[PDB]
Amino acid sequence: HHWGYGKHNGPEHWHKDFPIAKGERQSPVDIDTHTAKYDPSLKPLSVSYDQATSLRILNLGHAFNVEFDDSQDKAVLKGGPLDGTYRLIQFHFHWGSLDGQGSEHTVDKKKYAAELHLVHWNTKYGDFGKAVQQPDGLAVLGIFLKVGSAKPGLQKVVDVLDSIKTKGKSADFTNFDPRGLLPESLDYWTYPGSLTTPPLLECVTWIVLKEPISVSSEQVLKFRKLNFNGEGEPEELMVDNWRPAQPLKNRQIKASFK
Ligand SMILES: [Zn+2]
Repeated sequence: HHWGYGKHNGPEHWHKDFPIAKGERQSPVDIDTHTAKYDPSLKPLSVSYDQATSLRILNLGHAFNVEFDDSQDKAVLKGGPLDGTYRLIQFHFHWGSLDGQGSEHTVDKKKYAAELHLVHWNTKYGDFGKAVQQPDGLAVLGIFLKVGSAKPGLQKVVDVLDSIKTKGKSADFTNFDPRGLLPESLDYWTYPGSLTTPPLLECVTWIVLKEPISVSSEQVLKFRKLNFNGEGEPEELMVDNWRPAQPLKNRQIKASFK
């Protein structure tokens, strides 16, 4: 018995086991485009994924993760509001049961069908485990997905989902290029936040891209065929694995554009 997205263990219940859920810098948040402040000090994002090495895709019960080799600076994120080098460790998605919901962050209260999270950790802290204990330990790149035309670079992920339908299943997933998931523009908003799943640590510097990337209804449909449960257990479709927007409180959202 643990946390999930059901009516008995959903986000509204998380605070009982993880008190930080009611913290001062929780994520996600609603991005108000008119209150967001343009900051000329912000440098362009530097995404170096040319040497990225994917290893495995895994169903972790609350979503599926596509893991990368982070033993060296193969795939890194620099620039933007960041100071230092952050290594890509995984990426995953959150999606809904309907096309009108699924994203965690919202833009002027607008919800997207899904949201992609590329997680990177600050190399100065050695390893992911130590990084999550620091205020500038992680740097998550968030990308919105809207339903429209299909995304060629996502199909490879879509095709292997059948092999990791239930919790605990994993499959080799090599030579996947994450560059195929990026929109044309790298304009972004940024704010200090947390991990949107337990244990909800406030160690994150969020970089949410303004431009969404389109996926077809067929591609999103296959996401909805995954199961929260493990094999041999009652089937529960993996849908609506998103946390609602949290209070912004004493925080300012900055934009790299105007
Ligand atoms: Zn996420």
